[PDB]
Amino acid sequence: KNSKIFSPFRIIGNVSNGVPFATGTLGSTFYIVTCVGKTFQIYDANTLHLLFVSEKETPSSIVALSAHFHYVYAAYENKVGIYKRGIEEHLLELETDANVEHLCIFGDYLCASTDDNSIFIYKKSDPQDKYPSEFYTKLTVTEIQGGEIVSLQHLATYLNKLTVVTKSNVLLFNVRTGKLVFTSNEFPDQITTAEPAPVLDIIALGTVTGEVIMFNMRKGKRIRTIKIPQSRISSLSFRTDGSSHLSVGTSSGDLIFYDLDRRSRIHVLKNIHRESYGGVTQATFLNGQPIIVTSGGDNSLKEYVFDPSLSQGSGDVVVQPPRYLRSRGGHSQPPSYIAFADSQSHFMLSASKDRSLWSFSLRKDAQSQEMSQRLHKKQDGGRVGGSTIKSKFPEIVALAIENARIGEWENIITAHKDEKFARTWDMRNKRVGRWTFDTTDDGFVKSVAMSQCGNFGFIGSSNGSITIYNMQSGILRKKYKLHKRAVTGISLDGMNRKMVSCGLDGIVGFYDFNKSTLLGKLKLDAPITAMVYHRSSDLFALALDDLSIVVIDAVTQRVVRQLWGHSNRITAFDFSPEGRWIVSASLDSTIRTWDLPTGGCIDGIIVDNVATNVKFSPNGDLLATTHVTGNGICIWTNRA
Amino acid sequence: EAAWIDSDDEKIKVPILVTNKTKKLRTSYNESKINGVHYINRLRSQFEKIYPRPKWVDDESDSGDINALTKILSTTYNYKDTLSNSKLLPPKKLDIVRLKDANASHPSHSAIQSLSFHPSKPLLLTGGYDKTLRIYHIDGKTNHLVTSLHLVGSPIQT
Amino acid sequence: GPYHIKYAKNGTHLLITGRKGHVASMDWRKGQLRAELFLNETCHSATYLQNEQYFAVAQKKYTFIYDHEGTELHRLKQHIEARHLDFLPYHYLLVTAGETGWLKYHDVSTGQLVSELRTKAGPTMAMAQNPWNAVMHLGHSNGTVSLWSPSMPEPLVKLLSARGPVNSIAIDRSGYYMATTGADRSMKIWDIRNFKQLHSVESLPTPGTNVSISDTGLLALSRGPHVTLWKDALKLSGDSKPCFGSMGGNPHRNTPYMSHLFAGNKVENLGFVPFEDLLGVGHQTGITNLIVPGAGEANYDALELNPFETKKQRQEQEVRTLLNKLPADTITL
Amino acid sequence: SSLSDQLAQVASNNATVALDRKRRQKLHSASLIYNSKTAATQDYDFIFENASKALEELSQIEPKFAIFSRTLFSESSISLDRNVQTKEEIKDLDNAINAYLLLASSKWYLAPTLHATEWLVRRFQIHVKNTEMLLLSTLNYYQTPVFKRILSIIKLPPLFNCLSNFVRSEKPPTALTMIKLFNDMDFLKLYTSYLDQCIKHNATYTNQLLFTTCCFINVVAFNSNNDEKLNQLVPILLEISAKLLASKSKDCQIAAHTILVVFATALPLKKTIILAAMETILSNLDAKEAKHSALLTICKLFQTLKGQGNVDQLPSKIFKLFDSKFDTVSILTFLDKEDKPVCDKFITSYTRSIARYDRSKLNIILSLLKKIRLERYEVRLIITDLIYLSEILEDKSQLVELFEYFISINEDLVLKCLKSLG
Amino acid sequence: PKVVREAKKVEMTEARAYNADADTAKA
Amino acid sequence: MKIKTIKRSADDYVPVKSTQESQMPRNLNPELHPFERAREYTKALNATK
RNA sequence: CAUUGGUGAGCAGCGAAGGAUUUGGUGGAUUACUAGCUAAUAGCAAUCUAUUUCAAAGAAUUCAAACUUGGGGGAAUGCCUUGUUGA
Ligand SMILES: [Mg+2]
Ligand SMILES: [Mg+2]
Repeated sequence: KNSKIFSPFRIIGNVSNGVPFATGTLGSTFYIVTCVGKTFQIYDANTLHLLFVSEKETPSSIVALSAHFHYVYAAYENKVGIYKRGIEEHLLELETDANVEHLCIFGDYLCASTDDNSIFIYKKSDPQDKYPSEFYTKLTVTEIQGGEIVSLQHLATYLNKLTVVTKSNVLLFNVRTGKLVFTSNEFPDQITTAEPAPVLDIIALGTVTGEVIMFNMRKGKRIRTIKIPQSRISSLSFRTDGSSHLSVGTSSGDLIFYDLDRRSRIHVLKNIHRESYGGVTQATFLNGQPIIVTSGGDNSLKEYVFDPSLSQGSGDVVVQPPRYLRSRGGHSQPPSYIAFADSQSHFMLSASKDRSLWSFSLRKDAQSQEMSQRLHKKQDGGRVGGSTIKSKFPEIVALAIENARIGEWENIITAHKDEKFARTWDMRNKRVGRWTFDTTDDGFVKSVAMSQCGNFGFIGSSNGSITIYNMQSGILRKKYKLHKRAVTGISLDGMNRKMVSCGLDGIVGFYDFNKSTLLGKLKLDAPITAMVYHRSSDLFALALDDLSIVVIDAVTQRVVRQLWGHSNRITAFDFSPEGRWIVSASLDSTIRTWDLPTGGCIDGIIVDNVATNVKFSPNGDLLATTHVTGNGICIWTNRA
Repeated sequence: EAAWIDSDDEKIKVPILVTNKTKKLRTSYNESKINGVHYINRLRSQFEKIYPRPKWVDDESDSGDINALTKILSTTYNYKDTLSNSKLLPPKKLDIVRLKDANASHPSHSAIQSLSFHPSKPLLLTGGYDKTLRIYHIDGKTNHLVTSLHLVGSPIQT
Repeated sequence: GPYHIKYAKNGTHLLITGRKGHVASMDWRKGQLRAELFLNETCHSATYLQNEQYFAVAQKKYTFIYDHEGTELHRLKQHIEARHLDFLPYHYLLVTAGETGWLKYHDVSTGQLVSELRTKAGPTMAMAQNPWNAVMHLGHSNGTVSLWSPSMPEPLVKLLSARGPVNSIAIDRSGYYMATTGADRSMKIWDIRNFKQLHSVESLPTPGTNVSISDTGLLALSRGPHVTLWKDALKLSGDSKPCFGSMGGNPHRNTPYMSHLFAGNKVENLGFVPFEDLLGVGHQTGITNLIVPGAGEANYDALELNPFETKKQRQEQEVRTLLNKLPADTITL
Repeated sequence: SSLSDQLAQVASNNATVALDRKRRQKLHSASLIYNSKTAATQDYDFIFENASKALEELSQIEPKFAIFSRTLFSESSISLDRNVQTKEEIKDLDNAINAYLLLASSKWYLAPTLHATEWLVRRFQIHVKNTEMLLLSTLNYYQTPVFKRILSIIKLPPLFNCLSNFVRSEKPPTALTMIKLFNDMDFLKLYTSYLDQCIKHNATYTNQLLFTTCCFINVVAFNSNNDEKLNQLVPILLEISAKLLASKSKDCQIAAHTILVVFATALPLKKTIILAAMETILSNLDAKEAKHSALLTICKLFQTLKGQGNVDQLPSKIFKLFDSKFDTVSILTFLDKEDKPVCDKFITSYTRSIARYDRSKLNIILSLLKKIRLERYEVRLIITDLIYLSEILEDKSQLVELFEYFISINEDLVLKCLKSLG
Repeated sequence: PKVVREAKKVEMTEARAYNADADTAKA
Repeated sequence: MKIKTIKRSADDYVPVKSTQESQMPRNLNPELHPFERAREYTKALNATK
C-alpha cells in the first residue's frame, strides 16, 4: 500500500465534513477549528485564511472537537488527542472499547462521554499544567438515572459541576466527588442540542419537535418556551454584543433569529445549507461581536453580520436583516474531472457531480474560486432559450485547457452528460464563455481537445463525427467523418500537423491537419476508451477494453509498448511530464506506475477507494488524484 | 430558593492570589483565602460585569384571550394557505410549467389548423393544409407519433 | 502611517503628517477639512505658524510653507533635511534642526534667516521650546542637552542628562521643569531654573520614545505601544519620583496616574490638546485622543489665545501680534 | 475610509455644539414662528416667555400639558443645555420630549402648540436630535403649512429621504409619496413602534387612525402583484392589528377592522389565522359602532376562505363567544337588511355550529335559511348534518320542519343526500 | 429617492469573556 | 469613582444673540503671559516711533 | 440613384413563471496559507501593576563631526579661521 514514488501530502478544497466546528479565542482574535474526515483545519475568523492543519491523519474519523486557547482536542474512536499548533502534544487513551462521542473542557478537568453512557474524567497532574493528562475517575449514568447522553456542558460559576444533558432530561454531576447533586424533571420530547446562555444558571435546550427551552438549573424550573412547529433544532447560540438575540438552527437548513426581550422574530435566513447534507450543523455567535458563523455538511463555511440599525432612534425595533459577509467552500460531491490550469502548480480545475466547476489553488486556499456560469449576451441579438429558473449546467464529463492565448479569448472546452454540445470557459475571467460548439450529427459529446496554439477546438461525437471550431469566433471550419462508432479521444501534435483519433470501434486514424488527409489507419483488437497524447515525445497511450494500455508512436504509426496486469477497467491515466512514466488507475482499487523504457510496472498502490482520475503536475513535483468518495482532492509528492 | 445544595462547595477553600485573573475577587488586600460559598458568590458578580443581566431573564417568564392572533403568528412561518389542498386556482398567479413540444417527434410541414385531445386515451390529433392527420402520444417527455394518415387533396381545416 | 500630530496654540485645529506623505489640516471639533496634500514624498513633522492660516511641513530635503487651502507659498532652500520644527509665537520665528546638526532660525514675517548655528554634535535627536524664555533645547547623540539662542553662536548651557542619545525632551508651561528620556532606558526630570537634577528613573521596562507635559503639570510617557501618565511628578520633594508600582501600598511612592495600551501600534508623538483635558496620540494606524481628566488649563485668557475666535478677531489679532513682535535678540536665559 | 468621510461623521455628531458664532447663527436661526433674520436677534428669555403663556393655554384645553411646566418649561430649563449633560441625563430628557410630542400631535391645528414647540426647537434642538419623533407625530398634517415649515428646518433621517425633494419647496408633499415612505418595510417597523407607544398611552385620535389606516391599506394595494413582499408584510401589519384590537377606544378597533379585511382579500390566509383573528376581534367588542364594523369584517374574512372545510362549523369556543356578542336576533337583523354583503359561507358555518352545539336554537335555522339564499354546496352540507341529527337527536317539530323546508325547495337534492347517507 | 441601504464595513472589536479556569477548585 | 472633566457651556462663551458682544474670559496667571518685560519694551519702542 | 446620417412606424427570425442599458455598497482574490497582546526561554487573554525595586553592566582628545550650497561680483553689521591686547 506504501508507494516508493508517491506519498500523501494533503486534501485540497475540503472545508468542513459536517462535524460541529469549534471556536477558540486567542486574545482579541477568534479562530475556527473544522473537521475534514481524518484531519482538522484551523481557520482565522477575521479573514477565513487557513492557518494550521494536523500533521498526521488520525487512525479513525474525528467525532468531536473542542478548542481552548492554543490547545485543540480531537476525539476519535476511544482516544482523545491534544494538539497545539497542529502538532500532537499528548494522547489521552481511554480504557474501554466504547467510542467517545462528546467532549468538554472546563478548567483543569477534561470530560469524555462514551457511547455506553459512561463519562470519563481526566485532571491536571499539577495546577499550572497546561492540559489535563492524569486519570481522575469515571462516572456512569444508568438508564434509571437518564437516557443517552446528548452533550456535556459546563455552566459558569459552578464549582466542579458538569451539566450532563440526556435525551430524557438534564443531570448535574459533581466531578470532584462524583455524586449526582440534582436530576431535572423529565422532558416529554427528545432533546437534541444544548447551549449555555450568557445569562447565569440558564441553559438552552433544543428538542426534536421545534421547542427551545431556557431551563434554569438553579431553580430547577422552565423559564421560557419557544415553538418552531415542524422543525428539528440542530444548533443554538446567543448574541453577546449587548442585544438579547438567539439564533436557532434547523436540520432543514434554515437559520432563525429571535429577540428575547421583544418576543419576536428578527429574520429568517433560508436554505443557507442544503437540507440533504444535514442543514445547519453548527451556528455560533462570536463572543461579543455582531457576526455569526455557520457551517453544514455541504462542505461550506459561511459568516453573516448584523449591520447597525438605520433608525436614529428605537434602533432595537428596526433591525437590519443579516448580511452575507464571507465564506469558503468546496464541492458537495466527489469531483468527476481534474486538470492542471497552469504550467506551474498554482491552479487546478475541478468538476463534480454537483453541477459546479471550481478553480482550486494549491499554493493557497484563499485563492480558490468558483467559475461563474453567467452567460454572455448573444451577438446576434436573439433571445437565449433557457428555463427562467436558474439551474447549474450538467456535470462535466470531459475537459481540455490551453494557455497559449489566455486572456485573449476562451481557452477551455467542457462536455456535459447527455448534452449535444460543448460549452466554453475563460480561465482569466473565471466565467463561462460566449461560444457553444455543436456536434452537428445529432450525437452527444464524448471527446474535447484543443490545439496547442489555442485557436482550434475539436469535439468528438458519439456518432463518429469530429468537428473543428475556431475558439476566437466560434465558427465551424472543418468536419472529419471516419469512425462509425463513438470517438473517445482526440489530440493534435505540437506542430499542428498530425492529428490522431480513437473510437469505440477500436480504430485509430492518423490525419494531417494542414492538408486534411487521412495519413493511415490502424485497427486494434479491443474497443478504445481513453487517450492521452504526450506532445514532447509524440507517444500516446490508449486504455483498451481488454485491460491493456497500448503506447503508439504517432510519427511511425506502430505499437511500441503494451502494458498488462490490470484486473479491471482503467478509469484514468496520465503521462509523466518528461515522457517516461504512465500512472494509471483501475477499478481493482490500485494505482500502477509503468516504466515506458522497460515496459513493466515499477510501483503499485492499493487505495481504499477507487481512483477516478490521476494527473501529474507539468513540473513533475505533484500528483493529484480524485476518488469515488471524498469531496476533496488527494495531493501526492513525486519522490522521484 | 435553590432546588439542590452541594456540600462540597461549603468545605472547598480556594486561594485567590495565585492567578492574576482571580486577584480582582478580593474584597480587602489582607484577604488571601476564602471558602467556596463566598468564592462562588464573588464569581457571580464578576460574571455580571462581563455579561450584563438582560431584561428577559429576570422580569419576564411564561410560567377568549385577546392575544390569540399574535400567538398564532409566532408559531406559523408560512402565512399563505397551501394551494395543494384548495380546489380553486389562485386568481392572478398561474403555476404553469413547459414540457417537451408534442410535434418534435415528427414535424408538421403546414400550419396546425386544428388540435384535439382524445376523450379518454392520451392522444392528440393535429391537422393542416399539409393534408395530413398526425396523432401523437403525449407523455410530456417524448411525445412519439402513433400514426399518420395522408388525405390526398383534402386540405384539413378542422 | 505613522502619523505625527500637532495642535494649534488655541486648540482649534489639528495637523497630521503621515510619514509617507499625507498632510491634512482640519478643524477637528467641527469636522471641516481645511487642506489635504498627498505629497509623494516623506514628510517628517509639521507645525502651525502664527495661526491656522499657514503651516510648515518638513519634507525629504526642504521645508515648505503652505497656506490655509494647501497652496505652497515658499520653498525654504536654506533648511536642509529638517527633522523637527517649532514655532516661537511671540517672536514669529520658525526653528529647524535635522541631520546636519545646524539650528536655523527663520523669521516668517520678513522672510529672512535670523541666524544659523553650528551644533557640532552630529544629528539632533530631540527638540523642545521653553515657553517662559523661548530658549531652544536640543538633545544629541552624546547624551547632552544644549540650550541655544539666536544671538549666541555657542550654546548657553549644556546639561549631561543621559548615557546615550536623548530621544525626547519636554518643558512645562512655567519653564521651570524639564523631562528628558534617553536610549539608556532612563528618564530624568531637571530643574532648568537652577540646573539641578531632581529625579532619575534609572530603569524603565523599555526606552521611552516621547515625553510631554500638560498645562496642569501631568507628565506623560510613551514606551513603544504604552502610554503612561504621572501626576505631581514635577516637584522637588523626593516622594514625587515616578514609580510604576506601589510596594505594599506605600503612600509616598507615586504610582501612575493613568495608563493605556495601544495593542499593536508604536506611538509616534504625544501632544496635549491645549485648553481641553485630552491627550493626542499619533500612531501607525492614525490619530487617537485619550480622555485625561485634569490635563488642561480650564481658564484660558481670551486676549492672548481664544478657542472661540472669529475670523475678524483672527485677522485683528494677526496684526497686533505682528506689531509688537519681540526682536530675535531679546531671547536669553 | 477617506479622511473626509470620517470627519463627516464627526461633524454630524457635533452638529449642535455651537462652537463658533457662525454655527450659533445657523442653529439659532431655525424656527417655527419667525423668519431667519428676526430669529437670530432673539434671546432665550423672550422665547421662553411666549412658550410659558402658550403652554398655559394648552393646559386649559388639556390638563395633561401642565406636567411639562415642572420639567421642560420650568424657569430652570433656560440654563439647561444638552451638549453639557451626561449620557444618562439625556435619555430622561429624550423621554420627556417624546411624551410631549405625543400630546401635541393632536393639537397642531391650534395656534398655541406652535409656540410651545418653539421652546423645544430652540432650547433642546429637537429638530436635530429628536428628528424622528417630530416627523412621525406630524406625518398626518403633511398638507398643512405647519408641516412645510418642519421640513425646512429639519435634516431628514435616512428612512425619510422620500421627503428630501419637498424640503424648501413650494408644493407640499403629495399623497402619493406618503405611500412610498410607508412602502419600505423598515419604516413600517419604525411607525409600528411609534403607533405602539400611542396605544400604550391611549394618546390616539381619529385623524391619526384615519391617516395610519389609509397608508397601510394603500401599501397592501401597491404590493398586490408581488406576493413575496405581501408575505413579508403580514408579520408587521397584522401584529399592529392585534395591538389596535387590544385598545379600548372604539376608533382604534375599527381601524383594525379596515386593515384586516384588505389583507384577507389581498392575500388568502390559513383558516387558523382567520379563526385566531375572530377571537381577538370578539374579545374586546363592546362599542356598538365597533360591533357593526366587526360583523361585516367577520363575514368578509370567511368569504376569502377557499379550501376544504371553508364552510366547516366554527370551533365550540368561537361559537359561544360569537353568540355572546351577537345574539340570534341581531344576526337575523343583519340578514334582514337588503343591502347586506355576501355572507353565505359564514352563515353556512354558523348554521352547522348550531346543530352541533345548540339544539334549542334549531328553529332559528329555519328563519336563517329563508332570509339568505345559500349556495348549493352549502345546502348539501347543511342537509348532511341535519340527517345525522335526526338519527341521534330526538325527532322534533322544528327538526322535521327544517327537512320540510328542504322538501319544498330543491327536493331532488334532498334524496341525493339521503341516498348517500341512509 | 428610496432609502439607501449601504453595507458598512464591519471590523472586529475586543470583548471580555468569562474564563472557566477560575471554576475548578482543589481541597 | 468620581470623574470630572473641563466642561464648556457653549452658550456662555458664544452669545445666543447675534447682536451681543462675545465673552472675553481673562486669567492673570503670569504663566499664561510670558515675556512681560520684552513685550512692554517694544510697545515702548513703537510708541516712540 | 446613393447614404457605412438622424429620428421613428412595423415584420420575418431567435424566444421555458420576461428582456436590455447604467449605477451605489460590501465581500474574496490580484506574492506561496505556521494564530492575538506584553516588560517574551514565559505570562495574559477577566490581566496583574500591593514584589517591578535592589544589585550588576554601561562615559574614545572622536574632547571629531553640512559628504546635503544654482552662476557672477561683494559682504557694513554678523559668523568661521588666525594672530594680538588686558585680566
Ligand atoms: Mg456595481
Ligand atoms: Mg558667492
